[PDB]
Parts: sequence; C-alpha cells; structure tokens
Amino acid sequence: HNTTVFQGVAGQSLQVSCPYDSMKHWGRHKAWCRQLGEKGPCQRVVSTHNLWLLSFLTAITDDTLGGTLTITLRNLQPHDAGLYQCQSLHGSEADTLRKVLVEVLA
Repeated sequence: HNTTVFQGVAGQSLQVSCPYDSMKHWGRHKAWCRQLGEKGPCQRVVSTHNLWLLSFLTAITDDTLGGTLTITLRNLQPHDAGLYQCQSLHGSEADTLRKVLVEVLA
C-alpha cells in the first residue's frame, strides 16, 4: 500500500480519505489507528463499531457501497501529527488499506 500526506492546521479539522475495494471488504468494520514505530502495533484511535447508536448519542464515516472510508480529525493538536493506518478488520486480523501521514502546522 502507499502513504499519503494530509496537512492540517493546529486547532482546525482535517479530513482523511481512504478508498478501498468495496467487494473485497464488504461486511467488514474499519479502523483508524496510530502506528507505533514502523513495525510495532497500530494503536486504536476510532473504529466503525456502534456508529448507528453513536448517531443519537475523531469522526469516522464509511461508505461501504462506494468503498470510501473518511476520517475527520477535529481540533488538531501537535501530538496528533504522525503516521496512521486505515484498516479493514476481519476476525483477529486487520488489512492495511492505506498509511496516512498527518502533518500539523502551527
């Protein structure tokens, strides 16, 4: 997979897009996670679980028919900068859809 850079500004929002194969990943929840070192774990930030309930009650929206996962980081902080993955989850595994480098300007 590739890595694309999304450049944001401290205290503002930042939209990240991760297109994917809508047939290969049909029925799978997605995750946005922070990569810890290049070979360490990817630490969860948000996932698509319970999005329906959370309607009533970082934002994440998944267009499963079109194959696009959108993550919106809000009130960007310098510590939000760094490398992340968009992931597709199945069983105990996670397929990496994309790597994303978040840059935060201040």
